[PDB]
Amino acid sequence: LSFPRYNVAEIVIHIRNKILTGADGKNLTKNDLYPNPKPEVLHMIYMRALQIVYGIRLEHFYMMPVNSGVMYPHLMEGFLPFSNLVTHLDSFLPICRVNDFETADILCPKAKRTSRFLSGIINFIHFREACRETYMEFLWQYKSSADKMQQLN
Amino acid sequence: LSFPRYNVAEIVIHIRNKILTGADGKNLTKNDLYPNPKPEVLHMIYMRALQIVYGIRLEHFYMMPVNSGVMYPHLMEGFLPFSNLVTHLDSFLPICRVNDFETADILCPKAKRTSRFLSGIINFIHFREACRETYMEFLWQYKSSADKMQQLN
Amino acid sequence: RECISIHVGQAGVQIGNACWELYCLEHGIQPDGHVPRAVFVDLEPTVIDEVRTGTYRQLFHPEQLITGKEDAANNYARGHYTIGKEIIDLVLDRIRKLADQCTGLQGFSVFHSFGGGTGSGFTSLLMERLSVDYGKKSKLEFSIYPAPQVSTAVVEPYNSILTTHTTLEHSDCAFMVDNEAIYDICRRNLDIERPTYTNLNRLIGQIVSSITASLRFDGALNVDLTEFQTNLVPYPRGHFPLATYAPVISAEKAYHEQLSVAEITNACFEPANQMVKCDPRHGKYMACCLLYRGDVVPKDVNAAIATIKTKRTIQFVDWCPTGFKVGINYEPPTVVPGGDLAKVQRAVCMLSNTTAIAEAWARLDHKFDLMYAKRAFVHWYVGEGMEEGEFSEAREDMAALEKDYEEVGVDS
Amino acid sequence: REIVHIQAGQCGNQIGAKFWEVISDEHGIDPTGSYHGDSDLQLERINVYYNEAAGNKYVPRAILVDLEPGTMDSVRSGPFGQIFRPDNFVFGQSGAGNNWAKGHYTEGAELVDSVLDVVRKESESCDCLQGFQLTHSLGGGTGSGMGTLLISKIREEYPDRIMNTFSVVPSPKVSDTVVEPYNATLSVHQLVENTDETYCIDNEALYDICFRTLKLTTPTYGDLNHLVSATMSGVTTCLRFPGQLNADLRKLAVNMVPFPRLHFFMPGFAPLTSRGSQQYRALTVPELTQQMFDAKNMMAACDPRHGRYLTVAAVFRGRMSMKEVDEQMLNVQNKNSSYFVEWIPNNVKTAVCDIPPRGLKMSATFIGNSTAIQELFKRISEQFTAMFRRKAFLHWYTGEGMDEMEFTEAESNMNDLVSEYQQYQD
Amino acid sequence: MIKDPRPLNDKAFIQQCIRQLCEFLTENGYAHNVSMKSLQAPSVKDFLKIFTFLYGFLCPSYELPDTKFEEEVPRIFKDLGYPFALSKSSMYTVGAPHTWPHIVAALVWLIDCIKIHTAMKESSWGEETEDGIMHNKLFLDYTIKCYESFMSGADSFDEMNAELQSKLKDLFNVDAFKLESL
Amino acid sequence: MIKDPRPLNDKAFIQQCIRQLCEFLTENGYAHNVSMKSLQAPSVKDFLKIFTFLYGFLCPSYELPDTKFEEEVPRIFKDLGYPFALSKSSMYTVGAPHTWPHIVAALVWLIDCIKIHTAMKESSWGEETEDGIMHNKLFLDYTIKCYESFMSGADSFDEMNAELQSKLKDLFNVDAFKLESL
Ligand SMILES: CC(=O)O[C@H]1C(=O)[C@@]2(C)[C@H]([C@H](OC(=O)c3ccccc3)[C@]3(O)C[C@H](OC(=O)[C@H](O)[C@@H](NC(=O)c4ccccc4)c4ccccc4)C(C)=C1C3(C)C)[C@]1(OC(C)=O)CO[C@@H]1C[C@@H]2O
Ligand SMILES: Nc1nc2c(ncn2[C@@H]2O[C@H](COP(=O)(O)OP(=O)(O)OP(=O)(O)O)[C@@H](O)[C@H]2O)c(=O)[nH]1
Ligand SMILES: Nc1nc2c(ncn2[C@@H]2O[C@H](COP(=O)(O)OP(=O)(O)O)[C@@H](O)[C@H]2O)c(=O)[nH]1
Ligand SMILES: [Mg+2]
Ligand SMILES: [Zn+2]
Repeated sequence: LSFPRYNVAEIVIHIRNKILTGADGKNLTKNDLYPNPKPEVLHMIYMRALQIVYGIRLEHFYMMPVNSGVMYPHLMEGFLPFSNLVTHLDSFLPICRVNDFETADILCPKAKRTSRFLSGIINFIHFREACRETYMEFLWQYKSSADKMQQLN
Repeated sequence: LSFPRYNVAEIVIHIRNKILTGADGKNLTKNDLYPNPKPEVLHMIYMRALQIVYGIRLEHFYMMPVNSGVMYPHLMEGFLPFSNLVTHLDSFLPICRVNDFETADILCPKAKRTSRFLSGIINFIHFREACRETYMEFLWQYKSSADKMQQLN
Repeated sequence: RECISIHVGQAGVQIGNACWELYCLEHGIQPDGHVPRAVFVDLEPTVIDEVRTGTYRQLFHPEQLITGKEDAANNYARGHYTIGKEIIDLVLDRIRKLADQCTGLQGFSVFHSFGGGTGSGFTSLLMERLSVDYGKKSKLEFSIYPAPQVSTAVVEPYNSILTTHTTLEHSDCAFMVDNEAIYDICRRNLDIERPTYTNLNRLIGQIVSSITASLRFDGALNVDLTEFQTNLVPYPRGHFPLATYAPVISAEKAYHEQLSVAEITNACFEPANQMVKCDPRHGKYMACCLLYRGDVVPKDVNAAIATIKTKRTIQFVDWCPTGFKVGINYEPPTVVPGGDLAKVQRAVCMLSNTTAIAEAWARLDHKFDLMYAKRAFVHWYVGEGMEEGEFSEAREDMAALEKDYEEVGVDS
Repeated sequence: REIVHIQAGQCGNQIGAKFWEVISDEHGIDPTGSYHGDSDLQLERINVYYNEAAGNKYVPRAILVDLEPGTMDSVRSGPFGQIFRPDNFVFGQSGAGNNWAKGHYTEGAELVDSVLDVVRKESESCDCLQGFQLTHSLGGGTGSGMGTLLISKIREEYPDRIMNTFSVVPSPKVSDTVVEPYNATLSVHQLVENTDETYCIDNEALYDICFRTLKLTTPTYGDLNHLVSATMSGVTTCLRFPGQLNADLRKLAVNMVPFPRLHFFMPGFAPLTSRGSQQYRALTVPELTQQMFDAKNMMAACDPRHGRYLTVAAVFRGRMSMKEVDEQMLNVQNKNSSYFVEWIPNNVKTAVCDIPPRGLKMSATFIGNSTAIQELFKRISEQFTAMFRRKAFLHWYTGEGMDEMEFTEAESNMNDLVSEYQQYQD
Repeated sequence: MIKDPRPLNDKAFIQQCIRQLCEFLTENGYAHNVSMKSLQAPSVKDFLKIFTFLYGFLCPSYELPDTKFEEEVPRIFKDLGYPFALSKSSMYTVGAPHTWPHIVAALVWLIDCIKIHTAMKESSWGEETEDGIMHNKLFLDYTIKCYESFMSGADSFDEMNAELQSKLKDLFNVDAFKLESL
Repeated sequence: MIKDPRPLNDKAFIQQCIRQLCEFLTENGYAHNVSMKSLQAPSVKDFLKIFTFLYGFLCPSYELPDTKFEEEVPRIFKDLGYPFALSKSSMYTVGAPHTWPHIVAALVWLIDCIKIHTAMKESSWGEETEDGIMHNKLFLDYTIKCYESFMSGADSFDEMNAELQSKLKDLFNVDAFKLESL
């Protein structure tokens, strides 16, 4: 556990810039992340982050597993986003260099731990931007050479 | 974002000279472009600009897309000019060196941004005039040589 | 040992001036004697001013008289949220400044008028801020809930479905005295079509004297405030018993005064004498606290009650073997020198939780819907820091108060 | 608490003289004199309408707005006329033309700033402001136009304090003007969207109520005015008195307006018996509700019996039994369940002051919010169209810088206002 | 655009409107739960969430300013070309019995704008300019190309002129070994 | 999610609920003895042991804070997405006659969450990103790989770039001896 790159104030600015949008970001303030984080604010951030990186939509957070066998499916949709959110964060946070993520982090967030997580995400997000540039440059190079193919046949 | 060539006062004079006509230009004043721009004044300017450059008419701003499937077509004509205006400005402003144009620019204009846009248009308009001279000179040369053809056959 | 009191709302203040009157009257402490032990809150100055201009003028400290020159507003929202808020701090301060000065207190007898602006709203958060600052005490709120057909305010229910839901999770025992059902007593059991508010007040001003005053006063069968809530509430819902008095005979007309216990106790269960339009239409009692005062022989009681326990037509809840807290005091009642109260040498201020209110709440809830169903005066609250939430979500609240008062009874 | 009266136009002005003629006596304030008050209670709450300067000079805190000198110069040259501080007189020596447009857009619009100026000097007087009283007639320039502007500005300056409006809606049978529906429809429009309590009085609903409920054979204007002023005293000032159950503008507002339009009421006084004879004293109470709730006796033109009620506020002011009051109200609510709307379990808002009208034993102001007033805006709205259609005297408006879409606007608005009100009659 | 063609006081039409709104919200991932039931008399707070959502399809990432919505919402409907004025007082009571029919109607009209605007982002000529240009599609191509060069610091336009002459030879069969070979 | 679809005041349904709870506890090694009988009106102390057990399936090694359970338990049901509010006073009287039906119902709903969450730990795509990425599954692979290198102190990304180009040649048949052999 190194020190988080950013304190809460900086973290808000990076989330506004890179993760949240319009009203959502404008509403985001220090006091809903520290000293006690509003789990539903983190939910939105963690969810939007996943959407951006994995190209995934709100609808995907409402997928019901097939071998659940619950008696009232419609009564369970409040829980689905949590369950899915957790399943994906399991895969994503290790990428952002966070290995000790737990379900209680969503249900009952702690100030320091969640500021460590948001830094790791924000860091990774800055890096994939750098990679995007390199990637899109290669992509433009190959889909332009596939055009000079049909323009030559 | 460099600095706009012109401030609001100069911008009015260039719009009178090069874009608006008669009453329309005579009515145009600083205070309807700054500090809060009258969106319906900008609508007229942006529209006339497009007409001049693309050779397009008022009627073209009332074209209804075929796969819209609205229930009351006649109730929608107030919106059509906006939608079309936006679709064309998408293509035109990049030419005038403006890449960050957004729908809110028409619906809810800001002083500085719209003075940047009007400068870019006014600049381009001065340049195509210079090109017109060169072009019309070449055009006169070739349609005059196509005449010395039928005058020789 | 003590029990502070917070009279909120013009009414709770009028009733306050009254209950406060009866007091000194039976304690030999004229206009200017000791020092009260309560406070007065209102967002309309002119009313608390009446305590500042009229009788019992100097028996109070301009410190236990809180006012908000501003506006009352017969609307919960404004009184609770928006305006009422500004004063609360200050209000509390006294019930924290007056709560300190004492010696091991027991609670705060709150006096409010359910369907008002300063009475419903404000208190809502006053009792609210108390349940947290002194969860370790008694919160018996003495209310004057909405006349069954003779309401006043046009909105009344809005204000009373809202004071109930917000206070419910904060009170210990809520006493209830129905303004209209008290008139009947003034028409049928005292005869007078000229009942000034100043009378109903003398009445509750009586039934109340039987609660605190005399009880906190030595006797042959003392009953502490805690005692109540314990022997009186079967369940956490700030349960609301009903107040009833026995010798409500006229000090002019008839005169059979000498009505031995055996009589005055039977006169409590007949529905036409209970300061509440909740006639035991079916409501099974589930606990009664028979507070007697004056010359009473414990056997007389432990017999007069026995006779009752076997009248059956008085059906008590199932899960309740015996629900009769016999409270005996010494000093007989003390009637106003020349009002209209008989003046007997023994009385029975019996209060109780009756599955009856299943009604009263019902009939008051229904009211609400009708209007909410059309939003009626809703814009008056919204524009006062409330939302479709607080209403709809306080309606659902009472809903489970119609089921609660239904389940705890009618079933075995 | 406090309020600041507003005498817009001549009428609204003429009435000012009567509203203050009364109120003062109901507060022991002689011309320039002080408080001669027979009692000591008519003083602890005066502030609501005056200001402390000298020590014997409590000056009415109202505004006198008018574009016709002669008027205010008749009110200022007569009886109580010399109690208003000159600063109060916001005149407009211009041509007070009878055009709504001439007193709302062209002529009045100028005199406005010099008014708001004072309406602020008075508001920022002291203590806490409650609202402003507004008198005027919706059948003229300085009344409907300029006064309807005064409020549109007031309601932008303090969307918190209330706004009671006393309008003299154009009487039916005969119109004391010609464009009337023009000046009217245009002012009601402004009303339905700024003031939040309007008490509509009808010069002919008064005559009637004044020539048959007061065998009075020569009902001069002074009278009508006097009767009206009698009601507006029961309303405000009154409630600023003690009472077993007192209310105040807001209560009145927060109990009477189910839906934000603002809705207009119809005031009714209690003891309305002819002098000598009639002095029957049948005023135990059933006699007052008998009164107040009958058709005739409603200062409005329309008859309640022609449409349910949404709210009612019997603001009584004279020692009585909260029982014989609270009770009566009920039977009344049951004998007429028919018209009293149902989705409001207790339409009636019983209010009870203590001290009564100086010389009387028991009175009770009535403020009804009945759906019946639908059949009045209808009237007005009709007159408009029948003449708008031909643009009758429209050149006097447009020629004053108006719009052909302005008239359209108002009518519709106020016309829709009729619609809505029916949404409850059903 | 003057008199509303719509049956605003027909229950079925207002019910149809609510259905369209409900459907649209659900099918476009609106974050809060909605139902035919929940949309009969929405709170102002709800309406503003719904309006903000819909308008965001036109103005991405839009939030309404924190005060003066009663002025803003009507202004926006006006600037979008809504033929019918929405009053300031409508805005305070949007969910009210005689008001919601007008407002739901307005929202559904907005939804229709979204549809029009979304189709427009697929498919919806001027060969001569009104300042004397003939073959404007050729001139614009020329002019644009010159501008890019100019904007790159170029002083002359030989590449562009040369290309313009190539195309002008093809538009009127003419050169040198043609006009003088004759 | 608004009005409860469940027959909470049907004896059989509440009995069914108790059975499910009893079964679940017994079959998952709950340390204390339970029976249909012992679960008709549990003590608050019991309820808290049962709740703590169930919730521990979601939050491993969870213990409820030593005070303010009446606030905590409801908060947790809210944060888990339980459609129905559980009142503070419910919590003090969980086992009471008119209360247990709501609470047992809530516990069984929680058990259903556990089931959903356990299935989710087996099985339950996005090929394009909303910031302009095409073939996101290829980009993410590339990006992740670059990150590991970077996080190892690497300054350049030749290995990763080379591998990216291999895959881009296969995605659009194109190279050098193809584009110039023609
Ligand atoms: C000897 C005696 O008792 O005389 C009465 C009287 O005869 C009657 C007929 C009065 C009389 O009123 C009228 O004749 C009248 C004239 C024009 C318009 C309206 C009414 C009276 O003039 C009116 C006067 O009213 C008051 O004093 C109130 O305080 C009243 N004051 C004024 O209207 C007022 C008049 C002049 C100057 C200043 C104030 C009031 C009412 C409500 C709110 C505030 C004030 C009263 C009781 C009487 C007389 C003097 C004959 C009545 O009216 C009122 C408003 O009380 C008319 O029916 C009632 C019944 C009264 O018994
Ligand atoms: N017994 C009794 N009931 C009263 C008394 N005063 C008012 N009430 C009743 O209490 C309710 C009136 O509340 P209001 O006086 O309107 O208001 P408030 O509760 O004082 O507070 P505000 O609305 O802000 O003025 C009605 O139901 C009255 O019948 C009184 O002195 N005694
Ligand atoms: N009750 C009443 N109505 C009046 C008085 N004066 C004029 N009116 C009415 O007001 C209308 C005329 O408007 P007016 O007051 O002359 O307008 P303005 O003076 O130009 O603002 C007519 O319907 C009259 O009956 C009055 O003193 N009392
Ligand atoms: Mg009060
Ligand atoms: Zn006797």
